[PDB]
Amino acid sequence: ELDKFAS
Amino acid sequence: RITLKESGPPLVKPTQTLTLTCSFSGFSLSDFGVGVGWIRQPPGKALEWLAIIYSDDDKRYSPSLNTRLTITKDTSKNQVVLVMTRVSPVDTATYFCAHRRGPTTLFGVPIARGPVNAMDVWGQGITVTISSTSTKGPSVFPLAPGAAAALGCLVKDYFPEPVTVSWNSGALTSGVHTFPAVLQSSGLYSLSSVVTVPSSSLQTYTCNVNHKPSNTKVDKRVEPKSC
Amino acid sequence: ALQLTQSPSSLSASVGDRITITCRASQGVTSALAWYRQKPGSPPQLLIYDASSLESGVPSRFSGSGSGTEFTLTISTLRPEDFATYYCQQLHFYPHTFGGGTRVDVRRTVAAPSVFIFPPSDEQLKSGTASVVCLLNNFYPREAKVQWKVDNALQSGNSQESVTEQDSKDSTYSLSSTLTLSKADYEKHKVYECEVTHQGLSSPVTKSFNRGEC
Repeated sequence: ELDKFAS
Repeated sequence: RITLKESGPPLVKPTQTLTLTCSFSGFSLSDFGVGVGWIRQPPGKALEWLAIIYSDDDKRYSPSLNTRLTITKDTSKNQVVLVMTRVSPVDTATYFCAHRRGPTTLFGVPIARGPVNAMDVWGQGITVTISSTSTKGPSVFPLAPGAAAALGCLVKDYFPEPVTVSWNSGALTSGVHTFPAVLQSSGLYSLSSVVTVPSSSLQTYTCNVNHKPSNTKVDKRVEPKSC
Repeated sequence: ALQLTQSPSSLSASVGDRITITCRASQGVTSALAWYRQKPGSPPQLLIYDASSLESGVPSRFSGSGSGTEFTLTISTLRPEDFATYYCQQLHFYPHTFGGGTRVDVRRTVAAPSVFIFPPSDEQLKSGTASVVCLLNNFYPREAKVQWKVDNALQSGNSQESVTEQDSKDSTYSLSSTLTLSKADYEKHKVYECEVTHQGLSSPVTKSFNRGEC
């Protein structure tokens, strides 16, 4: 899944 | 100044549980968005990411090791613990913990996330060996033969590391190559130490082997066989 | 999962050169990529974060560029401390992958290995095991391939090898490979061969012996 700070 | 340091057992036996502790200073795991992760490096191999934990307590794990890892933090002691269960020999590696910055804030307002994209400070790393061996001294065997000649000693079946090898009580150094030991499937190490000399010197050659762990010193003179 | 491929895996260079290492991702990772330099015996050290930002205290000869799926690290003027292994790391998707690494070592002239094969000692044989060792001495570049053959059968899964660190005077490497068999199996064959492939050798060289021959 996406990193904690992505998007 | 941020510093981290790993601690735990240097040796662990297969099926056992390994608990590694990362103690740090210079930041708090209560600081905004900070993370502490664990990365390992088997000897001679690439870095491998294991897990990370943030100050808001979100945890993430390598999918390949998910079932065997638990990461936890103890904010008041400035420590992060990683527990790996059911270890096997392939888990032998140097284990590092590392700091991950949280976003930069301005008057407590997050304004830059670029600093989270890296693990910026690392601990020295702790070497962990997984083997079911008890301490044991090496058996030393001879290795016997541009027009250079080669000979050496095969330091076989010992545990744990390290062992020291020199030639002619320390007087022979040029042309000496002592290779890093390999951990055999048996759980014992093995290494060779060789030396190259002008095909004429065949002068005497003796390897001095010393495995402190088992109190085993051996001097083995090696020559060009044939009586 | 996401794949990070570094190129080249190994690279030779000299002090003062400009080198560039590249890292490609299987899916876009935006700018969430970091570069590290790791010297032997030490932990990796952060050079560049967020694809191109220079980490504080890191010398300006290091530079990083790119975003999406292709990134590059360039060291403009290589210094002695830069002979090391470099890694890139992606932090956009979990797990936070590392590339395979690229080793940067001292360039020198190609040198083929001097190869030697050692039969097991009678002393070891009495204990029931047989170690056959092959030595590849002072060669360059580092990549070398050793293939054991017993009575022409290709061996597999029964050997181990280790390589020395680049020699500080020679700039060459040496490699030791051990073939291990029970005394019994050992006794069931005659021709023990160590086949070596290397850039400095026009074609593969084979060193061998016939067991028990006196």
